[PDB]
Amino acid sequence: KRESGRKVQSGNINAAKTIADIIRTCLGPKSMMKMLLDPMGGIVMTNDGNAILREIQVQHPAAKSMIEISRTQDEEVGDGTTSVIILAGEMLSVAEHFLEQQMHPTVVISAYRKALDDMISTLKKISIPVDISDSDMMLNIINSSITTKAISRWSSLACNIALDAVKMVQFEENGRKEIDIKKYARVEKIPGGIIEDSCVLRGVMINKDVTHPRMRRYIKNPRIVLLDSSLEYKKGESQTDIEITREEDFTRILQMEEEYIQQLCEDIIQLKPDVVITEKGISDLAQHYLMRANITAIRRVRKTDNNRIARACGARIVSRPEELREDDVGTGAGLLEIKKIGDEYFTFITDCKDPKACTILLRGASKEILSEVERNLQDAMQVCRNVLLDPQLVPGGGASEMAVAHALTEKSKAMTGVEQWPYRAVAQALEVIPRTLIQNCGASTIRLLTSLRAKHTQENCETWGVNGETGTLVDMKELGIWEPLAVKLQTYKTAVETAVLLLRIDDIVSGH
Amino acid sequence: KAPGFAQMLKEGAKHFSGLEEAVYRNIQACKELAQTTRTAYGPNGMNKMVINHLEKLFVTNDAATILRELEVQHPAAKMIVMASHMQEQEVGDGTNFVLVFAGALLELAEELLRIGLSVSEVIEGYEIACRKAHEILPNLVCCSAKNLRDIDEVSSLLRTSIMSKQYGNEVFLAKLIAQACVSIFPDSGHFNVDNIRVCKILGSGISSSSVLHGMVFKKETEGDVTSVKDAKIAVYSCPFDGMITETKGTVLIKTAEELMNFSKGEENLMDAQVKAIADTGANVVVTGGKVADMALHYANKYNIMLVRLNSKWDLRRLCKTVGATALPRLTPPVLEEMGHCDSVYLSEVGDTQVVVFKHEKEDGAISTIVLRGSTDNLMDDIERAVDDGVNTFKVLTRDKRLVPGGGATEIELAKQITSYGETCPGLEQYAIKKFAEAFEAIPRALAENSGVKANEVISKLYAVHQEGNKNVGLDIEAEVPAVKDMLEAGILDTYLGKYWAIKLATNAAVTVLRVDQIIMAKP
Amino acid sequence: LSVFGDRSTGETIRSQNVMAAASIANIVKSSLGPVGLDKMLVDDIGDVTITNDGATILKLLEVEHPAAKVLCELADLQDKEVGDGTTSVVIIAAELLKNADELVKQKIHPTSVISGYRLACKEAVRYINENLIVNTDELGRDCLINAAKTSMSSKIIGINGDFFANMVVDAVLAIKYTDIRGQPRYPVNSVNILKAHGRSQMESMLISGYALNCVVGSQGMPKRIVNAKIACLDFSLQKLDQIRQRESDITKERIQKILATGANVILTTGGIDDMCLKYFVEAGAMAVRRVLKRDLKRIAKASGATIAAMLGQAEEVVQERICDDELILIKNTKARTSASIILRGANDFMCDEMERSLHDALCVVKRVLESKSVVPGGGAVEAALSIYLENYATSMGSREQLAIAEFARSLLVIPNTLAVNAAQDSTDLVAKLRAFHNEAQVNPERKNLKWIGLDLSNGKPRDNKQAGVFEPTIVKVKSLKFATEAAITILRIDDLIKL
Repeated sequence: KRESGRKVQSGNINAAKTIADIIRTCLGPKSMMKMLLDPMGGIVMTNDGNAILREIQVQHPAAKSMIEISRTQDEEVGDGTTSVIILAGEMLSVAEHFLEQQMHPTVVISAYRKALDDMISTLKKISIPVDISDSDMMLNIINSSITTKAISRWSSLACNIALDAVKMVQFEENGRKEIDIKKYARVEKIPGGIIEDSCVLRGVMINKDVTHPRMRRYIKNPRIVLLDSSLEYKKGESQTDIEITREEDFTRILQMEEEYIQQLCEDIIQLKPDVVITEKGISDLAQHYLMRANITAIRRVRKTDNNRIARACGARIVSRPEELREDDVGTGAGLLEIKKIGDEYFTFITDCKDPKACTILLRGASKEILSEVERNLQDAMQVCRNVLLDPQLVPGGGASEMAVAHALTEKSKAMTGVEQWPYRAVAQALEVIPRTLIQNCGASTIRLLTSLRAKHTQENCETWGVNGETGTLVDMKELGIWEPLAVKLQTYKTAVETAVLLLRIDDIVSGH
Repeated sequence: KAPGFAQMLKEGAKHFSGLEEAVYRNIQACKELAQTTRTAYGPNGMNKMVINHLEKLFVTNDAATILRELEVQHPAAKMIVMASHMQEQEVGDGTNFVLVFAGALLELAEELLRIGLSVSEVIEGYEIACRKAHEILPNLVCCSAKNLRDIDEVSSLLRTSIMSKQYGNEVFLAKLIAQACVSIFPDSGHFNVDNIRVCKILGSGISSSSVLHGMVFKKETEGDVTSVKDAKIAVYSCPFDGMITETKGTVLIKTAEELMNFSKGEENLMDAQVKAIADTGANVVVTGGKVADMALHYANKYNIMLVRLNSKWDLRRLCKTVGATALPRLTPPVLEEMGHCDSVYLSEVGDTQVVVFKHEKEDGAISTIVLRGSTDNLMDDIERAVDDGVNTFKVLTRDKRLVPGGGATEIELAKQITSYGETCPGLEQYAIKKFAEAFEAIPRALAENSGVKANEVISKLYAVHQEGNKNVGLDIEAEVPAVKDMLEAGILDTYLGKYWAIKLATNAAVTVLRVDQIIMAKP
Repeated sequence: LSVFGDRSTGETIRSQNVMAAASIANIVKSSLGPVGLDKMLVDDIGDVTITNDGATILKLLEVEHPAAKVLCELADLQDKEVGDGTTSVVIIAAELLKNADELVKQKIHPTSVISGYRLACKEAVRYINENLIVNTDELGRDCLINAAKTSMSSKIIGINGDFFANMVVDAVLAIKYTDIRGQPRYPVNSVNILKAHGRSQMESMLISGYALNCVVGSQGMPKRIVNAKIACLDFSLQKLDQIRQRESDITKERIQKILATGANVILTTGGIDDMCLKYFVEAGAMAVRRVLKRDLKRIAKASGATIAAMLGQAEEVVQERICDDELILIKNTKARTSASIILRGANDFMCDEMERSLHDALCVVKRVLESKSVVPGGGAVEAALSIYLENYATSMGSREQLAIAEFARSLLVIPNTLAVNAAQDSTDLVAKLRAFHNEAQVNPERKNLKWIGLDLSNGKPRDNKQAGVFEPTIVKVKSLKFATEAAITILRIDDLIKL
């Protein structure tokens, strides 16, 4: 029914620790696999940490908060999600100071919040800048996601696809350098071909099918008209349908239906465009006038899709077709191609101009390959987005967590009070990241982790991480595990904030 | 049914597998032993209610009394108990140290075994850190005794040993015990606890107690002889009563007149028995049991002093001093087995007469501390503080070095060892840091027993030691969590008391970790 | 007796009612105070709602008990009449029942217990009314600088407390308008808070008038306007051959009638046509397009412009120079009682946190200067009533001495609860408060501290008059009055009859 007292905070630990203990071995390139039993007897062997916790039914409420926060992390960054839950579970894994020591939660919460500002300032000291003009340096960065995949052969092509696409969407004049993949970077798939044939289309491609055989197949200078309203007989303010039981009245309603549709379509063809793009649907009587003009009929195009077309060919959005002016034209468009590609109808408005957006064309032999190439380029574009926002890299392979753990230990000597004990626990909680990398490789954990702490004490903390494949110690200047700083900052801010949120709840009450 | 019990091949003796951590459970029996005597450590230590094997009600905070009355049947826990018996050798203090500290080493060794660190490397960590603590301890010596045989100096250093046993009374016990100790000190190297004894007498309170020279017996002189200088002392355990004969010795009485005739012959026979004592030149007689009424008059006729000792330990007390031995026969004329004493007299101290054996011709190291109290269980606890008080001075006959108490040296020695393990590479740095944290348990025991938070005390002791201020221990108060200087207060411990206590407690914890299994046997 | 339902009577009914009310108070108990911990609320669908506000929890808290619904209905009486202190009423009402329950086991009849709480509640109001203070010390003394300074010390804005509080105190005193019989309160709408990059936080300046964020378009418009008239237009001047031609023609008479009124400052919501913007250049009129509706609503209230009618009143309007934007400053309108505060700082992170801290700092100074009389809070009220009411119980008698004495000890839960949420020893803090207030009752001498509160941060007794922690009088009066009626209502039920 409900829980109260120390059992809530002690229960929230076991709930968050149990969820974390599953994916502990899912981190790293050597990460172990898992087995899920379907209710019908099926088996899913996927090692992806996002798919595992998605199919697991969790009873405890705090266990749901661990999953919902990880799902939000996937939207912003498609990497490092597993590291968030491991750190969020390890920081809460030490219950000694929580209960046995009889310390008040706010005393411990103040320790994490002070340790959070120190973990952020340490990463900026050990970071390194990046030259975004050279595409060779961006190649080894993206290869982190490309490795152990089937696109490794086309990896050289996969880099140019994600790099040039994000650079177009990035608008640096505003000062915030905002990049939106879910709109301007929108991707569609093309059946047929091979992986090499995949290129980056400059423009906005529409998947609308060809309804009638009369359309413009190829145009040197396309003309595009953008208007929101649908082409139909004008109705009343309500949705009430028109019911006519008399034949004489049918001729009165049909004449009004043919007159208004022909009137709006007459003002559209006055400019003589090559296509008509409407936001809503298009009736059958309206398509009869569109096929007579020998122009392409396009409908069901959202607002964001229309905003990109207006900046591409120079179009203009008008509320009603009767108000269309000469300002709406498609002048400047490269070509218009309705030609069938891969047994599917495509539309190319592509041009020589950069309307803060583009379209990615995915070629492939089968739909199984298309699904593999798609998801592999998605996170690769997010890697390009995270680097262009903060062009700074931090050493990976566990070198970043150990470099911060050494700074927290040295600073705790000057801290005087009861908060020094939980403040040092954060330094030992960051060692779980290099620990799982060694355990998955098979090498001894205690022997290597002890010698690793001696390297950051003497040598520079920017190097000497942990090799995941081999298992020994290697510098990060000689290896490509360098990771973007924007990912590590979001990881530590989320791991600490989630651990604080669960400690603040001392009672679970059921009611509405 | 298979599978059955695991790792049991011998005599059904319960064995613990790797998942049950047989080593961990041997520590669990050692931790429960420490939890019993932990609350009794310090001047605020709680009193324990002990039921004697005779079904007597005892209330005492003494650690040695608890371990003797509580039977410990666990083999590994006996190793810590046997370390406490060796703790009473060479020094008379530090009993609670071994129980609390050795239990802290095994408790902290649990976290090292859960990490997967081998038990063999944990042993090497304590042994290296043990030798490091022995080097730093001489540098922590604050002051030293001047050995001037001054009562004010001896009574000042004893107040620390009197506390944690009898509290609030340490002012009187420090002056009385000192007066008996200063007298022996002119004798070099022969000072020992056997010279100073304890004689308890029912009285008003502790403030009525005094100190007397020589051997003092609580039983007053039964005879009318005030003082006698006779050296010969006849001690016999056979009480004065109707004499029996080792041979047949049959007695047939029929009429009433034969009752009086054989009674007069017995009185005439007891006359020659007392006369034979005076014929051997013995004016002192000792009776273990009941003294007859008729024989009491023959002692005053020949002026032979009568002594009655009911306790057996008081009889063996004289056997090892004057040399007089008890015989099973009733007053046989044996002059060879008697004793020798310079002077014997009766004295009255505290409205009670006591028999005093004092040597006028020979100086002697013998003294006595007479105690007064309204409860026998109360005087027994005071006697426990006297033995621990005198044994502290027996160590001062050796090299004189003093260290502050109240957890002052425990934090400073833990701070120095922690810095050593930090700069020492390798895997042994784990056990060294845990060995330093075992020193933190002693101040925690003083804080918990005083009703003060432990984390607040440990935090303040680091700040004062980090700034360079030494000799700072824990202030004992209920409402005052803060700390004060130990040197100004006068609380000081013994160097050899801490030296031997750390070495014995270390070997006690290491020996337990070496034994991973307990197996029965039979001859 | 055969009846249609279950019935239960006896002392157990009182015990079941006390334990039921005690369970409800324990839920909102640890959430009392600003440091209170958050608590989850599990719906029937499984949704989770996390909030520390006691008034919000009690609304969503669903527990079925006959006596528990009485305290829930009382929360509506406290919220509608005042709106604060609902958690304190529930905690006090529960402690009155647990103490009265022990008195019944002493063979004290509940009626004599009820008569004790009524007389104790009357003497409590009289003693508080004498210890009150009228609203004063606005300008010339400190009762408000330290008040908001302690409120903003939680965020990063607390670096410099003196410079930022002076902008708050000066802005709250200028919005005062009596307008009825010497009432004046302060409006819910407060000084508009903007943000800009000032290279540092010390560059924030206090403006004596409203500042709007907008542009005048073409530079031909004068940026210094000494003209008083202000126009407020919600009708846009913007938008087959003759329709386009006449529409551009009609706007020509539209621009002439507006410029004929003589209004130099003109604000338009829907926007102004490009050709109409050119007409203000030669006329020298200052026109702005795409003005926010909510921002313009406050301007129509200031200059008195009608949303010889629409024209407003002003003195000087000058567009200043700010980083990244040009803010339009309007000074000395007809009746405004509002101003603008420009936050200049490093990045938007500091500007957004300071805006939330100052907005909370405004409500602290506002609520004190609206209430006619305030009282020192932080448990100083309950600690003072503990000593006075306990000495007053000995004078009455007639089996009312035990009922009044328990009422004084029951009020100690308020300082006892705040001490636990502050991570401090609860026994020592309550003992130190009652030690100070008792010395004030002995003699009226200055050496004995008076009006001492409880500090949640430092965990040491402090003076709330200097520290500036104030709460309205009606908060304490209505809380003690409603909490007493809640305990009386429950004790009067000796029997439960169910059908």
